[PDB]
Amino acid sequence: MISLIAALAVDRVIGMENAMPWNLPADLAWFKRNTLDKPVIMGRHTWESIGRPLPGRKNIILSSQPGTDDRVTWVKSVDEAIAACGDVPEIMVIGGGRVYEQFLPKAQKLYLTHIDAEVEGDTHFPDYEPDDWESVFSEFHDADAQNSHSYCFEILERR
Amino acid sequence: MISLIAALAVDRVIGMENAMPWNLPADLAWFKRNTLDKPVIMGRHTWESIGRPLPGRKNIILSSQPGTDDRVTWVKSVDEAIAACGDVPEIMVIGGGRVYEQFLPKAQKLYLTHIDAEVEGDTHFPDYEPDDWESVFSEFHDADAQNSHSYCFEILERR
Ligand SMILES: Nc1nc(=O)c2c([nH]1)NC[C@H](CCc1ccc(C(=O)N[C@@H](CCC(=O)O)C(=O)O)cc1)C2
Ligand SMILES: [Ca+2]
Ligand SMILES: [Cl-]
Ligand SMILES: [Cl-]
Repeated sequence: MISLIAALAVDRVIGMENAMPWNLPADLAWFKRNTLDKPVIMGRHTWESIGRPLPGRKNIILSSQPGTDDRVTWVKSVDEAIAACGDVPEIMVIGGGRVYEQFLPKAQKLYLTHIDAEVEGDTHFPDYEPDDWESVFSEFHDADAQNSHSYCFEILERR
Repeated sequence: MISLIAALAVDRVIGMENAMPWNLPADLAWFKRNTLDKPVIMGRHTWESIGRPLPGRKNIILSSQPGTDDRVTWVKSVDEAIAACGDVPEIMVIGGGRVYEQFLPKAQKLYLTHIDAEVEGDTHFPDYEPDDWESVFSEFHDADAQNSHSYCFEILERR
């Protein structure tokens, strides 16, 4: 099945012109825990942002342009991206906006990090219908010595 | 000689306990490049913020309470902290607020990172009369895909 994993600020802001104004090592630890050993599909902008390939995961870049790196798999279509994952139980889609939009309809589960930050965004997470999803796990945390803002983990399953 | 290194948001606000709302990896690289191979002195909250001994540096913690960990040197007073550094060219003071206050009088250099972020905070870096200090280096950088805000590195020398 396919899942989407994303961090959302208030109003579902997922991206800014520049780097997000928060420091959440615990959020990154949750993203790792939930994507390790799984294939991850991402757009080119998200890739360039990352820096390098995510260790221990098969990195798949969905883009219309030519691949610039031989350490990862470049695909031109959603179907292409999926086939490239092969036979696995779960496929994680990691953004950004456009990629999330394109895969939401096929998605069965959402792993979200709601962050308490009010920011002006460039891109937002597609709108999802709360009536259509079931919250199966939620966990609130306040900001602390290593995390700049308060955040909440949530996992939802399609009804 | 003694130097203090700090990251200041608008109005000289500095962290108190929770991590600051920004993400500036270029600033941590500057931090590292300037403290490596030198003794660093810090207070107890800074120490929780960091979360482990900084590698390649002699870690000195000034605090009135118990020395939890064995990997660093724990002192109860300024003089005690200084002594622990031994005979070296530069001692780096890394905060927090009170620690900065205690060492400023003795400081000969300041390494500051001015960040273009409006943050509500209780603490402020000690007021330094810019006239007793000579600004010897200043370099501005805009925010980008990896750094959430604009920042400006600056070195001041006490005259
Ligand atoms: N320039 C500057 N920026 C800051 O944010 C601070 C200061 N100074 N001085 C005080 C305090 C320091 C907090 C602080 C210091 C180091 C690391 C750290 O992880 N240091 C590594 C760098 C690792 C890296 O580049 O990720 C290091 O080895 O210095 C984190 C927090 C905060
Ligand atoms: Ca439930
Ligand atoms: Cl993208
Ligand atoms: Cl402190």
